[PDB]
Amino acid sequence: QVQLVQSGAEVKKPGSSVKVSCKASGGTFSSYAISWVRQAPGQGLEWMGGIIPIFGTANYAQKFQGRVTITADESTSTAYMELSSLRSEDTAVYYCAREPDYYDSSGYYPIDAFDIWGQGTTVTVSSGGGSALTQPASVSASPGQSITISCTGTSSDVGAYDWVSWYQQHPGKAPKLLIFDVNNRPSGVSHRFSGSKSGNTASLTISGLQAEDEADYYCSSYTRRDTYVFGTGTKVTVLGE
Ligand SMILES: [Cl-]
Ligand SMILES: [Cl-]
Ligand SMILES: [Cl-]
Repeated sequence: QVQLVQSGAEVKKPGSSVKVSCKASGGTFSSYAISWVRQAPGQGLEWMGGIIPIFGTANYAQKFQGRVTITADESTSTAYMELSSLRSEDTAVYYCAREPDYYDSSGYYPIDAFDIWGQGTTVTVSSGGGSALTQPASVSASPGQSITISCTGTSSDVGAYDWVSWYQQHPGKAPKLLIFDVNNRPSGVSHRFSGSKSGNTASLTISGLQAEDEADYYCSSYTRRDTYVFGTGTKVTVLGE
């Protein structure tokens, strides 16, 4: 029953800092990290960094190295992201998400994906006067057929290992994990969704397309540089619906 709830919206001028919190509750499981992922208005997902609360070791995208700090307080089950020296491009919804280890006969194992997401925190930077993974921008299709969405990366992400995932996002909601480890569906995800990859391109197939599948879809991969990257996003429109 694990869930993540984030703090409320912030409005800031350029040059200021913002600190967003993420409170975990509802479970007992402890083998996980927390990542922070942002999304500018009308745009795609961008990974910022993450932390493993049980050690306190944080990792960042190079882009944000030196002006983002991610911390965690185990006593209150809260993670934090502080972004300093704000600028125009920082206007976005900021999400925290769990990066868990699962457990099976192989023992503990990473899914290399984000299964539980916070609801997002809007940060607006006031006006001051002024991708490794690529996807098709859009696909439109009538319901009741199969469609496929592609994700083209490089040898150091999609083409490296099976650490490829897919997310669905409906308007006003956090992304939802549909596929991890190239072709695995989370418990409860429809088996109409399937994943594959060939060389540097991954594919999500949606069979028996339904009206409710109209959404944005993002591929993601871990990388040889110990980071996550996200695709540019594909808008699926279901025709007549
Ligand atoms: Cl301010
Ligand atoms: Cl949500
Ligand atoms: Cl589903």
